[PDB]
Amino acid sequence: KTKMVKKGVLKLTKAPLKIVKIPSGNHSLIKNHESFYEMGKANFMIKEI
Amino acid sequence: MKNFKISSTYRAARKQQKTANRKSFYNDEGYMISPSEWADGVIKGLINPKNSWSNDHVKGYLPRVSPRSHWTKNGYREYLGIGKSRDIPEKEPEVIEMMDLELVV
Amino acid sequence: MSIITDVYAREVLDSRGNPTLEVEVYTESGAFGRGMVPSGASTGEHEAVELRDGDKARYGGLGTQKAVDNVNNVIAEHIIGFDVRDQQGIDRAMIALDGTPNKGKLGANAILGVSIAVARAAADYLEVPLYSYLGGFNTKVLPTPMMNIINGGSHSDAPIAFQEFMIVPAGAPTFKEALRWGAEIFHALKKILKERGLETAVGDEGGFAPRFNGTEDGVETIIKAIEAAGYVPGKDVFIGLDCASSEFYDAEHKVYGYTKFEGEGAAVRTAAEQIDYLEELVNKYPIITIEDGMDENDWDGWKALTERLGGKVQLVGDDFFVTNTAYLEKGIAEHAANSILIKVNQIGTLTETFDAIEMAKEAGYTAVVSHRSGETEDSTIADIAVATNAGQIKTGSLSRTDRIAKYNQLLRIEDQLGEVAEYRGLKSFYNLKK
Amino acid sequence: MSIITDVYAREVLDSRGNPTLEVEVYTESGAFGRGMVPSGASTGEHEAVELRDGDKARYGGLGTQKAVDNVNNVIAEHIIGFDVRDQQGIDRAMIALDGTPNKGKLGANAILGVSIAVARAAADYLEVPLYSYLGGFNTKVLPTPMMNIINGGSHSDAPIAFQEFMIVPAGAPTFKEALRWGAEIFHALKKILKERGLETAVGDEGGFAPRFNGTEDGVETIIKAIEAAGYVPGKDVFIGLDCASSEFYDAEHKVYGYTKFEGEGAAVRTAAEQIDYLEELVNKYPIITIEDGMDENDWDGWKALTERLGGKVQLVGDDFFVTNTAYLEKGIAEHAANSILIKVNQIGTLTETFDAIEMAKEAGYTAVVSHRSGETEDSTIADIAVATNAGQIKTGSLSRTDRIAKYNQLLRIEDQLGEVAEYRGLKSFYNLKK
Amino acid sequence: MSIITDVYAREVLDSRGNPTLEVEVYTESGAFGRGMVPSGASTGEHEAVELRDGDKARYGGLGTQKAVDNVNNVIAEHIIGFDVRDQQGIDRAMIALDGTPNKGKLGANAILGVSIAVARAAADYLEVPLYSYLGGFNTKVLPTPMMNIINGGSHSDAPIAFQEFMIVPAGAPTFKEALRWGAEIFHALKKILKERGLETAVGDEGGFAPRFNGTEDGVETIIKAIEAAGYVPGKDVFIGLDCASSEFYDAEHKVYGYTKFEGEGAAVRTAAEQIDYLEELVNKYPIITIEDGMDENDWDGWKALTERLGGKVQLVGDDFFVTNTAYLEKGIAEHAANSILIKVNQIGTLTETFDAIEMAKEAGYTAVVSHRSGETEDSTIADIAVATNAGQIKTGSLSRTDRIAKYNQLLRIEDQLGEVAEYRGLKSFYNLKK
Amino acid sequence: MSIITDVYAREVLDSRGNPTLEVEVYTESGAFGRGMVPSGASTGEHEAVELRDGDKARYGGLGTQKAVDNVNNVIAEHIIGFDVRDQQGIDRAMIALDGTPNKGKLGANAILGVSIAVARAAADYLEVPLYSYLGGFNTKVLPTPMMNIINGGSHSDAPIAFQEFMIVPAGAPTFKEALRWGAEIFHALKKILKERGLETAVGDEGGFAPRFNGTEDGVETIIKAIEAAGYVPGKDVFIGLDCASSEFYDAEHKVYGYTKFEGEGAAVRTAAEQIDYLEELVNKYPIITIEDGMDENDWDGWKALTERLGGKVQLVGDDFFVTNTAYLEKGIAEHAANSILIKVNQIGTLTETFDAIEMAKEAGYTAVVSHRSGETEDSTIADIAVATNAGQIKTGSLSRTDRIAKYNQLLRIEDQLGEVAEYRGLKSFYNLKK
Amino acid sequence: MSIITDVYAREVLDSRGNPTLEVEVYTESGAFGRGMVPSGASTGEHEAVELRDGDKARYGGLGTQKAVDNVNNVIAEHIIGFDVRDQQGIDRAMIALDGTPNKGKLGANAILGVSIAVARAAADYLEVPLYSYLGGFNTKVLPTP
Repeated sequence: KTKMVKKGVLKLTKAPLKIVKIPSGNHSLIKNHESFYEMGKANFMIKEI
Repeated sequence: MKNFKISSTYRAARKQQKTANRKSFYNDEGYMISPSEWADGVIKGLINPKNSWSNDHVKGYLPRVSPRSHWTKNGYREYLGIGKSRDIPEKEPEVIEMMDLELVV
Repeated sequence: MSIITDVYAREVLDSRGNPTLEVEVYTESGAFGRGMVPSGASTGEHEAVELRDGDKARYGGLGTQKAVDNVNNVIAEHIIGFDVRDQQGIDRAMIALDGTPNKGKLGANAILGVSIAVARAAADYLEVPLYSYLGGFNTKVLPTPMMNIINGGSHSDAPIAFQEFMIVPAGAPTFKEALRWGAEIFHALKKILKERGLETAVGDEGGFAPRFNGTEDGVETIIKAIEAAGYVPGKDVFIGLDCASSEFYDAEHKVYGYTKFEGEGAAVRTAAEQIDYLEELVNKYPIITIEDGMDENDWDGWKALTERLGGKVQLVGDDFFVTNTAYLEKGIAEHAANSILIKVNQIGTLTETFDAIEMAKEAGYTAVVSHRSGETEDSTIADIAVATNAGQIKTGSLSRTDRIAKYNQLLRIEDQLGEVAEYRGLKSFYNLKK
Repeated sequence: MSIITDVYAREVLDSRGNPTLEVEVYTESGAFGRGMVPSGASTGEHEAVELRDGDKARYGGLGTQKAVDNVNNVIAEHIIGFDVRDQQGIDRAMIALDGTPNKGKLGANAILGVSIAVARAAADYLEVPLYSYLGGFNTKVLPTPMMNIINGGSHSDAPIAFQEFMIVPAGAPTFKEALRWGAEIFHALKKILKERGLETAVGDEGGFAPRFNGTEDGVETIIKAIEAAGYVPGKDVFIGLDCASSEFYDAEHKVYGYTKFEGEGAAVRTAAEQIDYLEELVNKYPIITIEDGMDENDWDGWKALTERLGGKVQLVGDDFFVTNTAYLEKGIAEHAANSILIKVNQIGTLTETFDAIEMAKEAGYTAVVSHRSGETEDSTIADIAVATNAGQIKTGSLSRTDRIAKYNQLLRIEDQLGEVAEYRGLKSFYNLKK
Repeated sequence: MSIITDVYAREVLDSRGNPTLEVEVYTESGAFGRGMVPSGASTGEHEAVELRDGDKARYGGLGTQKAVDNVNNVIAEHIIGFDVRDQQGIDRAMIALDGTPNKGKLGANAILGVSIAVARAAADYLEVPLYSYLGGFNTKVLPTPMMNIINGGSHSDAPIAFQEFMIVPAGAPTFKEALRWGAEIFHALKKILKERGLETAVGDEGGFAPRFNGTEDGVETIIKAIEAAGYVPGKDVFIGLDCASSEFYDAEHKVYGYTKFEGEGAAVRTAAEQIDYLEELVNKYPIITIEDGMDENDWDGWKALTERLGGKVQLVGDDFFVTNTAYLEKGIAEHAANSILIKVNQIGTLTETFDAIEMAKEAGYTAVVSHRSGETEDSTIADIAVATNAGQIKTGSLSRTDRIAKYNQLLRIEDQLGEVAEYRGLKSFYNLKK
Repeated sequence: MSIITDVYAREVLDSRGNPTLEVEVYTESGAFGRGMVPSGASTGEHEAVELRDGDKARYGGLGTQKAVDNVNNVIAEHIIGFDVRDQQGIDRAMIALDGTPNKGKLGANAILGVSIAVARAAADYLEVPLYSYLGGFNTKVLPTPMMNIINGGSHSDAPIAFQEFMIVPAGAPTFKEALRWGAEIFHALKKILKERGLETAVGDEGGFAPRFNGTEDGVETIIKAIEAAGYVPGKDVFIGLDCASSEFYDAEHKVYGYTKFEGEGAAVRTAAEQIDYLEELVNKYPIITIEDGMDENDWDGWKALTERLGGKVQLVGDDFFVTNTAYLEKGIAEHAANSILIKVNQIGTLTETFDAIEMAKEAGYTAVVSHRSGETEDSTIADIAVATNAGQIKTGSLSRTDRIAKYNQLLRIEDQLGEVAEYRGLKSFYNLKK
Repeated sequence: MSIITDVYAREVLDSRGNPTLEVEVYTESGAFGRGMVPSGASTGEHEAVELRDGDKARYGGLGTQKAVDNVNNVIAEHIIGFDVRDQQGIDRAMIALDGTPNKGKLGANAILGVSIAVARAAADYLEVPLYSYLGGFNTKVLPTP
């Protein structure tokens, strides 16, 4: 009944907007004003300790 | 669902793409079943007749839904959700200090 | 605009006081259709069966709440969203949804009611007459009626084996004149029976059931009524019979036992004795139609009857075929009968009804649209008869509104057609020579 | 848009084989209305007369081509251009165009057909049900039916002087239940008459006319059928009578001679003895209605009968008032009867019918909307009974579509009304105490 | 397009400067309806109670912001989505939403305002007059007005116990002539009062409240003014009384004490003495209506008064019945009064108002549609009076547009009805004899 | 769709029981407008005159059938076919068809009724509010009401020469609060007069006319009523006078005779003594408005009054200007008054009313839209006041719907405008310094 | 059918060859209005200021891309859904959305363009002349030039 149509739908949870301070300045985590985070997304940095 | 209604373009698309002539039926576990077994389950009570069928698929990425209107106190028309959308700017955001962060080009 | 938005059934009463159902179809633009189902038979080996409640507390087990629920909860979900003019698609969808050959799960009455309501709603939406919608632009022939005037068999206490006797006003110029002649013969027979001291009250189809001496006496008094009305038997008005010999047929002895209805001393006739008895009746009286003159399972007797009398007398298979395409195909292959009695609820769908009519017409057979014992105010069979240009109808006597409704609808159709309308009379018996 | 564009009459057949007429009304926007006329009486001192051809060579002098021509060539040219919602204006214009107290110039059948067709076309234009258009927004009361079940007098050969007997299912919760009770009692009575060997064929109203021993035999068989169906007489189902005492009333001797129907041994009663007989019948059986208990011209007898029995039994004037405002007002002045039988074709228009209903309601009388002997597939009297909230209907038995059509229309009206639908039963008899 | 999409309420002022509320309803297609609520009472054991703010700082506790908030926030969400022509369904839904027999939760004023607004929006949507929508096609009777001319009791400082005196121009040929007669008698009485040196300023209802000597002097001056205008008392114009006997009834002593309003040597009359006084007044003067001639709880006195004066004088129960269905049932059963004063805000719903009107009509009682002390520019009660064909209205004097609005609405209705319009006059008192 | 199709006038009663006329305008798309005319004067040297029948046997010679015939048989033929939005063209055509400068041939009432009906039908056709149609998009200022609270002069038997006294709640934040304050002050004054033993029954404009000891006593009672309500005189609520000084002005001796109304002991003041009397009344009390302080023909006294008191108080010319453009222009030329009382029926059309309002605005004068003595349920002057942003209205007291209807329409306009609605209050007196 | 569904601004040229902006308003039924803004002064003490790009690489710093973006991205989503005949409400909503006494945030030119376009589309929807819509029925005086 819950048929996957075409390539499916995008998973977007809701969570509070957060600004970050980086060398480039002020960065918004999401580009929308409806407070929609791409669920499951993360970033990483890997070093050679 | 009161703020919006079905768009006329999507209704016309569904009407003369005949998507309602090609319904798919499901049992209580949401599995595709033939119309005969769907009728047999609905008659027996093992299937809810309301939420157990689909109206095929309409092609072309048409907007399914358009804003609904109502009458203001002076007899003018107005979108239902335009004026009660929000009242406060939700305060926010929080500026987290993360100067120590190696960015990637 | 033409999209079906509401399909709703409710339980109503038929002409006998027994429950039936009616279906209302509403489309998006407001076009409305209402189909009322005649009462048929809930049990049948090779006929479509109607779904009855079986609850002895309500209506003696004859309630139709189950079929109404099947329409409202099962058929309505499938059919809402269809185009109202997609009669064949809706009918095939209902047939597939039922899934059984005899339509016993949904109920043939439910499917037929939805079919008729959809057809009427489509005709309303297109703003065309129902016969125009069903049969196209070339719908002009007004059917020749078989007016049931005398009842016997299982419908009477009289010693008459034959179930029905009918008058066929095939000599009239128009359908209006034919209806007038039938009404006048009906009233003349009423006066003759009152003078004779016999019972005058009417039965299920509006016909009389007096205490005659036999079949011959009934035919002679019908001829006397015709002559009293001022019409020539055999030229203006003819006689038809519905023997229903399956009621008084001994299957194990293979003999048509007339003693069931005509007392102990009645003659017991075998197959060939029935054949030449019917031939003697045809030679004695102006008989143009004989219906169910053989048992529904006497195929060899039916073939012998068609060989003997099929060239000059119309032989109708009511119970022989039961509006079944397979049985009609078999009868065409074996040259059994030359006419089929078409009952809409015996097959349960307008598409299949028109398929049977077309198959009968292609073989040189005549299709006779027929009424049921329990009818309604719905007069769709008149529109079916005009739409198919069948040229013959059998919708009862000139007494009850369950029968007069179809005659009034045919009068309206004739008035609408105007100068285009044709009443062919004897030329509508194209299954007969000359 | 609502301006009347076409008015067309044609001749159709009623529920007896006799001709009547139907009228179709078309407005500019395509709104359509059809009104069929029940057959009445062309002879009457102060009742509206219908126009018959009188040509003995056509339908035995009962053709209605004169009234059809009156609509097509006189009324149509006068009504076309009116707004379809001007029912009072159209009816007044037709009454003035006739210019005759009993509507003999144009025929009351023609005028009634145009009135019904215009009202139905106006309801079709406004997309409202007919009862909503006729009676307003506050139309909720489903009538209590008096289902005729046994015949006598001139409708039977049995020695029963009373014209007919009715069952009143005034203890039912809904109209659906009352209809089911009436149908089950009808079938139980049919089974009882089959066991006793009495006749089963129905009459004009759909009711049986068996060869009972007398009035008490018929009433006792009715009670037996009620109890066999599973209902309590006097609490669930009551009994009404239509004596039609004008048939067996000797005007010169001022006596009610039952010998006209009950044989040479019948009792010849005066007015006081007739009132005593009716009172003892009321005390013996659960009788809630007596119709035409006295003669149409015996005003002293009617006054005495109302003084004696008017507190506990309903006394209906059928031939007493003949749907006449003058006669009804005269009866209200002298306390004669407490109910009037409202026949829509006995007065001529819908405006005058509603005026009679409202006058009876204002006087504390009950208005009982009634059928005719020759009915049609038209079911407007059901909408009249619901629209006026009359609470009582007399639309025949449970055996013919001329009667079952009104019951099916009442079922449909109850279904659309839904939760606001009211079946009062015994509280519909507001002309009685407790 | 007929679906209710917007329900707004706001606080406005009545004819006395006290707050009330008005409601506006918009449907999907733009049909608009506005209902204005008359000022009633928030107290009463068995009457519908209005909702007030109770904030003594705002309007002395008489604000209606709570009811306006109830309409905007509670009723509007429940009612939006209904069909505007589903007046009975909307009214039943709002009654269920209140959940209280006297409508104390949402407020009777709020419920009545939404009822009137819905009815007017439905009439606007159907493009029909309001009386046609409310009462159907048979709405022709223009009510006979009992208009206040002279006041007393608690509305005046004169020694007159009776609250109101009215003129009833029941001999007028049309309603237009009746209105002219009433206005001319009003002006002639104004001239007579100016000549006598009495006061001319009008009260709440628009009538004079001069300092007379007693009841007899007031009625004598009214008759003198009627003759001065040029009309015969007792043939053209009649007198009517609103005693309001509850205000000067001592419950402890079971006596009618005229000393409360008529001075110190005023007569003190029991129930029988009160009946004798009223009968003497009726014999002396052309009094045709008496309203609240007994206490609201003096059922034995009411029954005796209806026994004595009920055949010739209309006896209206205002505080007696409080337009309550149960009290009207008890009064009809106990033969108390023969007329009921119908106030639409003492019930709170048009459906129940019409139910009470037809229930009173079925018993031979007359429903007199009445105004309140604090009225508005809304004139729906005139359309109610025409729609039910009640034939009696009591809408005030000829000196303020809270009454002239209803009089002008009746003039407009009579103009719209044309030749159909009827002014029964003296015939509208069908609760009397001859 | 906007073409005028029907213009129809009828005769209806006004607020005083005297006849007047109302016009209905229908366009071909169904747009509807209704204009109801207040009662003005049928005489006057330089004022538009209304048409009365003059037949003393009908309404005392005050009928309006002649002007109804003028609308139906003369005006309607010229106007039908015009565009409904061409208000200026229709009004100019009516003025030209009339011919006379005082609108005497057709009647000013007929012309005004057609003008208002056309304007309302054009507002209905465009689906815009009437004030938006009349004044455009920039229509937001709610007028500062001047409620007449005490009467005098020819309206009272008290020894007060001033015709009336007003409360002006110019300190309110909103119009809703201003109306609430006016209602509370009215009720407090009612309580004060009840405790003092003075009269309470209201007059023509809904205000009290008690038997005060003099003008100072009346102003003191009003100020104590303001203080009892809980408001500060001179900051929240102000006083106003309408002296109607032409009534007690003796043109023979060029003196203002207060002995006409205040008794023989009153002082007779010349023009300068009347000046000092008005000036001392202004210094003693918080009076912001004086209307008709001098005679209609005392131009030198009017100039002196504007020179001395015209800087701080508002001087309104009611009979001085009689809404005449010529007199208003002359008064602007020589600085006579600083305000004009606009009466729409005093000039004849809406075009000329708006012309006079704009001319008054251009010279710094204040235009006050005023009610007539005989008002109707029509509330067009509220829309006129809002449309022109006049900032002041004079529509009587808080006690009769002839007056409350205008306040209710102003409440509706304020609620429809919502946030954009403005209440200037003291800022509306833009003709005064600071 | 009178509800504003599209508000779109574009950059055009004025008399002097300097940039300005124009605004088009479309309602549901197809009523159209186009308002073009006169060139004013971007600097002022107690006068409404217009919005200029300030980029000397384009039009000498007189480009009106910032006001066009303000109309297309800010005002358009605020105004769509209003009745086109609600001129006062739309103007008050725009003034509140700017939040600056000199209207320097959105730009006075942008606000004026939307105001004129809304008035013209409302006149087109009501099928009346613009002066009739703005000033009511009593508009007759031709100005002295």
